[PDB]
Amino acid sequence: KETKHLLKIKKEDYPQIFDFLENVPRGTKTAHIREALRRYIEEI
Amino acid sequence: KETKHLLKIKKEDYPQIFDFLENVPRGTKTAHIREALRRYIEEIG
Amino acid sequence: KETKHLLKIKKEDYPQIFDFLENVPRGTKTAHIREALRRYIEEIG
Amino acid sequence: KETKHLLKIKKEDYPQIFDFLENVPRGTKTAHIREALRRYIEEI
DNA sequence: AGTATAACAGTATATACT
DNA sequence: AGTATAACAGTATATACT
Repeated sequence: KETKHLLKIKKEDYPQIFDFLENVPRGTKTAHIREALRRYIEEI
Repeated sequence: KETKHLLKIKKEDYPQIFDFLENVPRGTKTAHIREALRRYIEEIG
Repeated sequence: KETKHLLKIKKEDYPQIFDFLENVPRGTKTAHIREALRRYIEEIG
Repeated sequence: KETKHLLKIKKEDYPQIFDFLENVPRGTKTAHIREALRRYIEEI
């Protein structure tokens, strides 16, 4: 299976996370989100 | 502004992540990921 | 069906609860309370 | 100050929590929610 | 696979009766 | 104070280009 999910982050609501996603080299985005999750999980 | 990005996590390749998103309380997916990144980010630079 | 109930927690009477709800991630209030009760409930009967 | 919040629980989505709120004697509802929170908090 | 874009409960408030 | 009721991002999907 697969879990699809559309995430939206907002300019004024969360700037830094916004800037982050917007400058990550295209082709690595999912990789990160995935990583950020990988840790966020153990780190729980 | 808004960044839209749809991600797909495949059951097989990364079970734990899949399993996670798939079983988080209703209406927490965006919150969680949003949290995960927040922490990830500064953890880096 | 649906149960609607609006609660009000006063800063003074129960600071900690107030402070909590007031600083939980966006779109998690219903989830959290929903969680709190879930646990509360069976903890009882 | 005060924090107001309208919570809605659904029949088919979460039955037990639904039944609970629906049978608690009227005048004690907030008291509980508040209690459930009181613990949910320390218990964190 | 990663990415770019394109229709149906929480959140916030308010009035009013016990 | 507790309670009863009354308008504006997440969630889910899909198509399509690299």
